[PDB]
Amino acid sequence: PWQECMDYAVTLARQAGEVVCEAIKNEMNVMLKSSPVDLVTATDQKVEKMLISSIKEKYPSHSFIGEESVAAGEKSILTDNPTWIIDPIDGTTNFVHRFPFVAVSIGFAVNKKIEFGVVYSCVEGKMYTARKGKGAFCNGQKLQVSQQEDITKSLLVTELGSSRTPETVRMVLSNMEKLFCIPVHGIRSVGTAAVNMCLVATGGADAYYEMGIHCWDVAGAGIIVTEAGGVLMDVTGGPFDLMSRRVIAANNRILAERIAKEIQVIPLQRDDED
Amino acid sequence: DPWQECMDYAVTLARQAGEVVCEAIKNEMNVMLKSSPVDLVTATDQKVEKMLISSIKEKYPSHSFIGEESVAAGEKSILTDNPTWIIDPIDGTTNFVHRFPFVAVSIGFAVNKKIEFGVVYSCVEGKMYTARKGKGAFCNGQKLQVSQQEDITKSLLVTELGSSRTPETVRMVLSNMEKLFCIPVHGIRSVGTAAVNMCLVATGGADAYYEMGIHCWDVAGAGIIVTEAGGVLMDVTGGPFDLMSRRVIAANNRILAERIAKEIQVIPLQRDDED
Ligand SMILES: [Mn+2]
Ligand SMILES: [Mn+2]
Ligand SMILES: [Mn+2]
Ligand SMILES: [Mn+2]
Ligand SMILES: [Mn+2]
Ligand SMILES: [Mn+2]
Repeated sequence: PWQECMDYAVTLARQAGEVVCEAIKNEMNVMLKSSPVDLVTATDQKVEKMLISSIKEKYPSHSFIGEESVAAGEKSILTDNPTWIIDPIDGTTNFVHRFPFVAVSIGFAVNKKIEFGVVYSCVEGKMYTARKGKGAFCNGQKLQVSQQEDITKSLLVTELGSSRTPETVRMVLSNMEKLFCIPVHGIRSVGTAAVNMCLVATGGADAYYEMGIHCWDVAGAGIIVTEAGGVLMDVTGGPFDLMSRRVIAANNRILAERIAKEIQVIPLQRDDED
Repeated sequence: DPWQECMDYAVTLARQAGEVVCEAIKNEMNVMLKSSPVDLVTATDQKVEKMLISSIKEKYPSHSFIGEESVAAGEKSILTDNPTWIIDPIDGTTNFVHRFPFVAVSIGFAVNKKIEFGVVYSCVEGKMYTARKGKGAFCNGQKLQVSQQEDITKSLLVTELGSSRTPETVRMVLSNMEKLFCIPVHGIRSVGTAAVNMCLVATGGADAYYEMGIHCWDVAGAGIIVTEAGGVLMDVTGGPFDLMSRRVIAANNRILAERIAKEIQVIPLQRDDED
């Protein structure tokens, strides 16, 4: 199948993780992108170029969407062509702080649909993988989402986002308040969308939601959630859309829809538009 | 030290408790309620505490105890000058119930109302955090050191949302988070346990922790781990840390700690030494 590509992606993710693990122990030269909290290092850029060059060598006809390449001006247009969607370091803020949740994420799409995903949580050495119809795994353990259908007994994960616009922050915190006071059992944040979603795939959390993420944040981990038996959808309640900047990844449609009901949507530029 | 024997024993008990927790987290559970539908307890919380207290009692029968589930059973949380074991059998019960992979056993040891050593065992991770006053802080044998960051706008904070769901209180918690977030700081994280949050500050992986609503047993173990890693403990008023006050800032340094105190509005709470 696409098994050969996927096996290759796993090896590449592991080599990239090694690079990240070595770098996290050394001095940080922190650079800014769009804001004082939108960070990047040479390691983000070096890993992405290593991944893309390696994939290009083995699969010259394939396409790429990568976070830092987009920063370099490349487009985030998803065609039917086999496409590697890469976040070279998901959790750069974690990375520069040595907060031990840092992931390399690779999603592989054919006909605009994800066929496999790989998320390597580098510091804890957890390799999360899933291939469509083949199940989801972490380090040899098959994953299953939780069974919880009662929102008042749920544990959620989310992130506060990269915006510091007071209006936007107020909405993010207001959405959190509404969910919190349903009540739910709690809300957690480990600082990486990919790893948050993998935690839902393991059943250790019941659902994740976030507005403001990008296709590369969720392309790897989405299929890991669904192959664990979970569901993806938009915070609008509509179908999940890789390019829409919005995601609920949950154990089931009952929690997912209950969460969507509470979330006030924020306007966001799609990844596939100017 | 004469307390060194106590500490060695504490490390032994913590690992033992940790093994019990790690086994139970894979199994089905009876989840019970304490003060509210979101304030949870399991048979494991209670069993681990009973085991820890009885073990310590047999070996040091003149010592005092402050334990979370014992207080729930009616025992007094008053700290005297007597050697006192301050115990959270499972810090992270909601995590435990969900198999969210951050769960800690915490033991703090006070003499003359001052913590002499702390032990925090992060069960799922297999990370034993320890510190004896004057002797430094360690994680699995490796010496810990807090971060150097003095610029709040380049800091990473940890905190928790708390057990209250009272709208007014939640609004204050979130308002405090908003003020810090918009300074700005680089980010805020929550792994679901005060003890582990503080141990992350000890390692330098986070720059500071703050919370109002914790109890002495949440922070008794990890507090000295932070300070022996080079950090500071402080009240949210910027004043001296008060173990029984329900409030804490645990930071890499006083510059960040005072900056955080500046933004925080205090939430009214019953002290651990009040009825
Ligand atoms: Mn980035
Ligand atoms: Mn990234
Ligand atoms: Mn990312
Ligand atoms: Mn409790
Ligand atoms: Mn507890
Ligand atoms: Mn606790």
